[PDB]
Amino acid sequence: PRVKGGTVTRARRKKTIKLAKGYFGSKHTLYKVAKQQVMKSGQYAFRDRRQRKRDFRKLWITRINAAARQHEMSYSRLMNGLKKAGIDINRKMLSEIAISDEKAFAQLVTKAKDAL
Amino acid sequence: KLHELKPAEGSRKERNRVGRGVATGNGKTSGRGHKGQKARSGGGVRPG
Amino acid sequence: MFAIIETGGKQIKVEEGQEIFVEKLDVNEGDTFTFDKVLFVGGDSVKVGAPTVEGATVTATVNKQGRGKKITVFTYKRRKNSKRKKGHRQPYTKLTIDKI
Amino acid sequence: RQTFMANESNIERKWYVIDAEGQTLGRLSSEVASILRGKNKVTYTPHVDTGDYVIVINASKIEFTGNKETDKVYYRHSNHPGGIKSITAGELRRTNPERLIENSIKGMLPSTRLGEKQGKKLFVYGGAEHPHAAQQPENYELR
Amino acid sequence: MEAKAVARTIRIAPRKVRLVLDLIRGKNAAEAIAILKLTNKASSPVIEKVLMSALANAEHNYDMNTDELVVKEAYANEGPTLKRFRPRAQGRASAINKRTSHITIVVSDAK
Amino acid sequence: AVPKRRTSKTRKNKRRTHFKISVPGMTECPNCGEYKLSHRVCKNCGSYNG
RNA sequence: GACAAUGGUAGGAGAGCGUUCUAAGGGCGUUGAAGCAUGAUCGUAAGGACAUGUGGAGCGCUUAGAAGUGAGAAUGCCGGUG
RNA sequence: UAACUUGGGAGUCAGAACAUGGGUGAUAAGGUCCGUGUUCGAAAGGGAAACAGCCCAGACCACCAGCUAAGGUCCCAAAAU
RNA sequence: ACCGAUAGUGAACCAGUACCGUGAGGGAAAGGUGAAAAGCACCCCGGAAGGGGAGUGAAAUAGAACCUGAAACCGUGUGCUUACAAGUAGUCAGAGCCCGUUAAUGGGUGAUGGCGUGCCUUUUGUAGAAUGAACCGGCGAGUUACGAUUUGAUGCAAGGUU
Repeated sequence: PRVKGGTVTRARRKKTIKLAKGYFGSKHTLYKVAKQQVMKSGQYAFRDRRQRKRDFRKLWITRINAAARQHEMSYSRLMNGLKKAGIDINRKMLSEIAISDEKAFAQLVTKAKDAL
Repeated sequence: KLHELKPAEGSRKERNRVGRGVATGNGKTSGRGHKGQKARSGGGVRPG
Repeated sequence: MFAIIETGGKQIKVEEGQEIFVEKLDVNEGDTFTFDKVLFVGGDSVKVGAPTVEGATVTATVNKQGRGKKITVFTYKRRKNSKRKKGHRQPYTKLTIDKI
Repeated sequence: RQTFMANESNIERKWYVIDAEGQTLGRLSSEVASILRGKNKVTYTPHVDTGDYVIVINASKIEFTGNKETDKVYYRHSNHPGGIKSITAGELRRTNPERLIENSIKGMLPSTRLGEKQGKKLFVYGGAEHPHAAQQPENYELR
Repeated sequence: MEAKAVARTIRIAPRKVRLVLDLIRGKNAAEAIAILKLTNKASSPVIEKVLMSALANAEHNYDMNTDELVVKEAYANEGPTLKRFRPRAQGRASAINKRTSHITIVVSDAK
Repeated sequence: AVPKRRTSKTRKNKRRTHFKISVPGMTECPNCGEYKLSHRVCKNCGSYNG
């Protein structure tokens, strides 16, 4: 028997048009143009998920370095001392300590300076 | 019961259809390769 | 008064009466949990050392065990007919630090 | 998640003044670019400008090493066919002293919308006095 | 309370009419009849007959005094175009569009 | 010379910014009471009488 | 539950979703079916529900069967509109 | 941890650079034709300012965790003025 | 286990007819109000056309250009935002402002900071200045009959089968 294609192509074309809303001009109205930008956004999100871990780890290192220059020391001499002292506190926690509690960062610096 | 029928397990299969999408593995070229005499409609050379 | 605990491969700074989200736990919803590894205690209390301070455990009650919002993993190669789409919902566990 | 970001509300900018009497051009411009950018404090927040205002007095008496007073030429074009101008380093210090220092610092800042608002916090003067006495700029020793 | 009046199958092209409707929009009922009468566009006598009948509905059917009526909404929509042919050189033939618009005037009392 | 590219709705609506007309510049005649153009006669009952 | 494996074109192999029709069974509907529109919903994907508007008489579900069974492009064809 | 044998279905017969052993050319060519490896082809990621073929290294998915490779640590721009 | 108005005969329709060629000849487009015309008496603006009410009907945004009424496209209002800025127009991070959901690690807008030269064909190699696409909708390409061979399944077995 004959099988007229109906209501099945409009349904899957409307999902892609809705996935691209807020775009500029014909990028949110026409189907052939929005389909390509939907595919480009999927490839962009996969690359930016693995790059979000890169640019945040470097953001903490600067804030730690700025807090170390106040005590006559650099970042390279601070993480070497925390190892010989057996501290094992990551960058994310050292960044939130110096911002909130200034007294706590002096105790970690004195222990790391005594380890030489 | 005609409302509960089951064929013998392992006796029936679904045919293959080439040229229907790309995820099937038999899309554009439809299992023929690139240009040549064995890619045009009408077969190729006789084995004789 | 805060503390730094290692729970799911990472480290979190906790406080009394706080809603935190961590990796999946084997405990049931409504029960209690206890973090044994504490790395740093400070704030109002006296400063302590490291890697792990003696005792000073943290107790917390379980609130909910659910899944996050769904994402769509789509990649493709141009001029090469090869694309693949996946989906993902990562489970999590919510706790409330009642005592530090 | 658990990281602190500084918005427009909690930002405090200070005024500093630097003395350029007996210092190298490139060695001085690099440390001033750090003060303008805001990398001196723990609340960096890259997408927001947290730098401080800086003032450089005594723009003259900027020292060069080697044959730089003569062998360093500054080029610029004017979008006209054949129109190209050249000024040596020694002559720029004599006519427009502040321009020699102001361009060496602006060449180290990023060229963005935010990197242009940061370069507007610099005030360079050839003399030994600054007009901005209303504020209270504190002296700063370069390290 | 409102009063509408629509003119359909108006032979004048739509975007030629929208240039004049952007002048009476928001004005009073007295200031709009004068603006339309002292201008020399093609759609001037057409828009005036539509704005005049919209005031006749506001007094006969509805009960309100025309001393303080303002023009609330004015716009022009599309219509069924007419397809024509213009013979050109070397046997070619071009297309000519005899367009059509729908005029709509809405008056109100601001209450 | 033919257009190399299509025209946007943004670029088309920016060009027609100044494609407008102004008010005819009318005044009121204190003989016929109705509006009229300047330096012209009242088109209704009346005359110039300058 | 321990260990190991999971980048991929031409190509080989396996497992699934959806459209129309027939058979048997069992259901829904003028207290409003199909379709159309919107939504912050559920699945590993193809895809599946529900509520609210419009609509005015048909249509799902389970197990098998048979195919004019899936569209983004061929200076593709017809219609409409820039 | 693979090899050989029997049977079913294929695709491919336009290759490129780089290191090296050699013909031809003029110890010319991103030239051309052979031997032996690697990468691309069919390979994302980091480095060489941008740069299929060069150096490091082979992406099942998620994380605002840690340690290294080639290359790097005055500013742009993460780390020694 | 045939089609349901781009389908089925070229033709559901007054079609081998408009129309196109000196001629032999070639050839389309066009179905649907409602159960029943019960097809809007009368009033108002207007020269008319077309409208605003009142009536008919279960429904008139079912009024003969009459069932449902999609997209392209053309408009009328408003909540955020934009006139020193170098843009495959997205993505990740993120203030401020404005709303309140299929109730959950909420929705709309986006000051500013990172990273980023469309898709398909054909190629040793393409952002390519190599090819194709103005846009939207519909239609549009491994099939069936008869033979051969190799696999899975079922019946019987020195027999098996018309």
